[PDB]
Amino acid sequence: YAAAQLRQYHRLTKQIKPDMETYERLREKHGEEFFPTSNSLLHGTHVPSTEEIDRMVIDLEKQIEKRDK
Amino acid sequence: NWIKYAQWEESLKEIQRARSIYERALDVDYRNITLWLKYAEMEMKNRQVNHARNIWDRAITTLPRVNQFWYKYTYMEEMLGNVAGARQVFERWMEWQPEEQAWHSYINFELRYKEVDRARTIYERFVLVHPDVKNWIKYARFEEKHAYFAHARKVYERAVEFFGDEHMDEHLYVAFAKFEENQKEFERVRVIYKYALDRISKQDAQELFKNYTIFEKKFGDRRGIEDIIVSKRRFQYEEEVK
Amino acid sequence: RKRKRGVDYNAEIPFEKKPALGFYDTSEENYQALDADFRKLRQQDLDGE
Amino acid sequence: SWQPPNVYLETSMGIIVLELYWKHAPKTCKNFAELARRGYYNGTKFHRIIKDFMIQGGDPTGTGRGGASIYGKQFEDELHPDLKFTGAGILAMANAGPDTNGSQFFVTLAPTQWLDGKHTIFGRVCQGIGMVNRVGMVETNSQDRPVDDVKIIKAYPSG
Amino acid sequence: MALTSFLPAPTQLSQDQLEAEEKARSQRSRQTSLVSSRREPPPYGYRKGWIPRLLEDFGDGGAFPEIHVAQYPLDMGRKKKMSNALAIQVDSEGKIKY
Repeated sequence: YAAAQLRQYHRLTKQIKPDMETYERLREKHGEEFFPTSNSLLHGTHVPSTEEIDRMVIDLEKQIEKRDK
Repeated sequence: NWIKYAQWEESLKEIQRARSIYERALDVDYRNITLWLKYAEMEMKNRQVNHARNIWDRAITTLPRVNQFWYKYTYMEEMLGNVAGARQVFERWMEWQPEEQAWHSYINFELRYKEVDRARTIYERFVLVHPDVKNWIKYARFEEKHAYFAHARKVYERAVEFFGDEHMDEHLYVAFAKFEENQKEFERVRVIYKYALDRISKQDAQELFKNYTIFEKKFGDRRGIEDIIVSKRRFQYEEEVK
Repeated sequence: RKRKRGVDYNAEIPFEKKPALGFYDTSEENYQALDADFRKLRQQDLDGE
Repeated sequence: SWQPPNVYLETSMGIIVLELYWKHAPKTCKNFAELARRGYYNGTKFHRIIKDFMIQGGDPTGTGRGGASIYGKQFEDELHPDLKFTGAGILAMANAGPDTNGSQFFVTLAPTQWLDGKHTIFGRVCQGIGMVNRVGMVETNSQDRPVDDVKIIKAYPSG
Repeated sequence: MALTSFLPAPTQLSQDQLEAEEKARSQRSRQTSLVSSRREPPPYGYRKGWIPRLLEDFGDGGAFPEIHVAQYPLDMGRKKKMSNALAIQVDSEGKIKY
């Protein structure tokens, strides 16, 4: 199951890859935050925007739609 | 049976009842991987991101070896663009020293965002946790591709120091010969091949010989090319004679 | 009704073990109630195909 | 009778630096710097931490009953009409009543109004205020005692 | 025995390496030139007449008792909503107590 999941993972990560703009926009303004360690206090404070959540749900469906086959 | 009941409440959108079914089901067999997945999926769909976070965070503490949870959690943060938060999940994962493939996912994460110098530092940590010849070649070729040859050589020098007194794989020396070939240090290349040929048996060293004989076909004189080939043939004919 | 068990599952969440709760606040976020639509829904539609 | 600059705390969690007003309460400041100088806080802990109120700290007994001074167990107050308990991160001398101050300070976490009736302010925190909040997020009990040790490692009356 | 004793020390460098050594050294120097976030100014030392109003003014933080305005560094001391999150508690000098 691991290997097919890995193949899935390689497939999913390559499809998110063209979204460079949101990364580039974030990196300047959030560069003071962009590099945290495991002990940094950022965990528990991140409130994502609704549109990002929407993108996740749609992409989850794409995983399900593959899983359907 | 629990999953069927929870999915039926999910169809009725009675999320507060569905939540309680999953929690009660964990009390009977918390180790069932598929149970955690179904619970976390249901919260994500309904945009209840903070509920899903609490489910993932509980899951990695109780079941650290279930690799699938880590991948899915990062995948949530990556889709949300929380590149910072994703790292924290990755960093806490590396504390447990997971399997090789996990590291490569973390390496590729930095590589997707072109953070070459960070990828280097992770490579150094990775090679120390997983001291396998394959990882050293990967690291060395990485520096080589970006033309940081002063770094790449040191990686090769440390590799032949580390393995050389314990085990000697031809794979490293063929790679390191190609480095000095790019450096055009043909004298260094010949030293590398001789050092390998004097210790590795001629019957395993055929691919060693094959690259070397091609190497001499690129830059060596015809006399030098024939002698290395004749000595190989002499060994072959001696095997025929034996 | 002359029974000691049954009708209790309609009054409340029967065995409400709460979700565990920590590091993210989530007393705030809450969910849209079920769209009823009692002019098209059927017994076959709730169970599914 | 010399006037050192800013006092470096070196807690278990990190560094915190206190600023002290030689303008308004010099006697407490000399006392606080001297106890920091001799090493009277090296190993004392934040024994009483009330969430969103204050952090009482500094006692070799660790009880919240102990402490002496360089004058001996007591000295007067310096209830100055300028300093007012306003916001988090004020440093102040913990009290047991009128004109009785030992060697227990407390760093404050919220605006408090009844406090400046009966306590002496001398100080405010100026370096790594978030680390104070991390001390603020420490597990408590019925008597508001930490489970782990939040102790001050070393202290320097630097400059 | 390692090739570091069988290969000469890097006194052997082709012209391509000479150019590449200067290029690789400069590339390291260029990648660290990203200064990132320029941080806030510290407050004034002779605080007469100054009043902090923004979060920026605090800089390093801490409230000023000699300035008679209600201060809330890092939103501390403000009346918080009923949050059900248990405190993100951190041990003495270790990692966050998950």
